[PDB]
Amino acid sequence: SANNPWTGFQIFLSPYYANEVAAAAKQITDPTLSSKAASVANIPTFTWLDSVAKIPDLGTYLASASALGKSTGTKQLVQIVIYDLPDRDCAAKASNGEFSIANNGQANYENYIDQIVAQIQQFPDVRVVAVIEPDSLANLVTNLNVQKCANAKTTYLASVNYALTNLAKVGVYMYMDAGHAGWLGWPANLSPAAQLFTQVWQNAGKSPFIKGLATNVANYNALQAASPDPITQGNPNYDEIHYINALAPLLQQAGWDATFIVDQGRSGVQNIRQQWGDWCNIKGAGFGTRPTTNTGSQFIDSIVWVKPGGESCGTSNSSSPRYDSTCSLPDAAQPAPEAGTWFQAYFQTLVSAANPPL
Ligand SMILES: *[C@@H]1O[C@H](CO)[C@@H](O[C@@H]2O[C@H](CO)[C@@H](O[C@H]3O[C@H](CO)[C@@H](O)[C@H](O)[C@@H]3O)[C@H](O)[C@H]2NC(C)=O)[C@H](O)[C@H]1NC(C)=O
Ligand SMILES: OC[C@H]1O[C@@H](O[C@H]2[C@H](O)[C@@H](O)[C@H](O)O[C@@H]2CO)[C@H](O)[C@@H](O)[C@@H]1O
Ligand SMILES: OC[C@H]1O[C@@H](O)[C@H](O)[C@@H](O)[C@@H]1O
Repeated sequence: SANNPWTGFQIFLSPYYANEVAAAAKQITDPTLSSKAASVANIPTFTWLDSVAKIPDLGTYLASASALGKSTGTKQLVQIVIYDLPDRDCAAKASNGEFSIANNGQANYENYIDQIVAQIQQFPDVRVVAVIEPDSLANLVTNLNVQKCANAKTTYLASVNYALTNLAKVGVYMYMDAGHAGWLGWPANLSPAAQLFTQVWQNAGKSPFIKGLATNVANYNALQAASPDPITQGNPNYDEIHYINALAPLLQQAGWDATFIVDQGRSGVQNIRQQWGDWCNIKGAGFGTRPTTNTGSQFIDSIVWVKPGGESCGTSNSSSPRYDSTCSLPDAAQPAPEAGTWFQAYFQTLVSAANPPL
């Protein structure tokens, strides 16, 4: 649309991902590969506010971005993920979320939002783009027969509404997570998804700051594939562009001129999954298309790197309390460390298999 959040702004690079990458690159032995790995710290990515413990980090990024903009004559933009719902990841075998519905989880989540808003409010010369709650609303389209999801539904909707309503008050541009082509892009899922997202947008007052939806977050789908990945058989929407081209008109019909962002951070290598639903640490993944507003789609504001490649999606250790068995499938790189922690061998392959090359 007319207002693409990224136009006219310089993205603030994550110093934390930058710190992870710098430490990772010096351990890569081939000198040509190590220098390519180091350059990954210059590629814009999203900061995951996966716990209240991450909020102080957010505050430093806003203030730093503000100072960098003044030092360079630029307007700065900070990219974040809101990812702390109570009973988070309701359909997963295991979740790392710190809040539970049964222990005032919604109230604790709303205080988490309040703390984030209180940071953002202090730095009005820094633009913020937020992805809202990966692995939440999508579960409420297709996974209502999972008891935890049925039991989480009202809390997910209330908590996401609180996030949208209150982040809008400080001018945050927001994209609700909307799964990916293999999740909500099945033709039969497009209408229930649109109905849910539209109800969410309406409950939050149709704020213009609610730009639309984020897709492929932490996944591996192509934006545009010349040949469908065999995992996609039965779904004519075999890539993200097909999914977005199908869903967007349903949102527009409701009066929401929605736009989209698409994660491509681990999409450089296609045809690496046995089944489409295999999501954990998929072996052989490569860094994908670099972030850009040159998307070639009327509906897509930016290609982005939301999931930071190299941070594990979960342990393959079946004895860990956080073990998700998806992370031990044959197509999951193993052994793998606990979710969020650095997975050095995975990062090195992401670098080696990057497409376009680094
Ligand atoms: C795979 O899963 C296990 C994690 O649940 C882990 O085994 C456990 O590792 C911890 C850390 O060594 C041990 O807990 C220790 O905690 C205190 C430290 O303050 C020590 O004083 C205790 O002696 C205790 O050892 C657990 O005992 C241990 N549990 C078992 C059954 O072995 C494995 O290490 C994990 N393996 C990998 C590769 O990740
Ligand atoms: O896309 C990353 C995201 O996947 C989640 O699992 C989805 C999966 O993407 C989808 O293909 C399948 O159809 O449904 C599952 C949920 O049942 C996963 O739970 C997340 O941890 C992950 O971030
Ligand atoms: O989105 C960020 C923008 O929000 C506006 O309210 C501020 O006045 C601008 O300085 C800032 O660049």
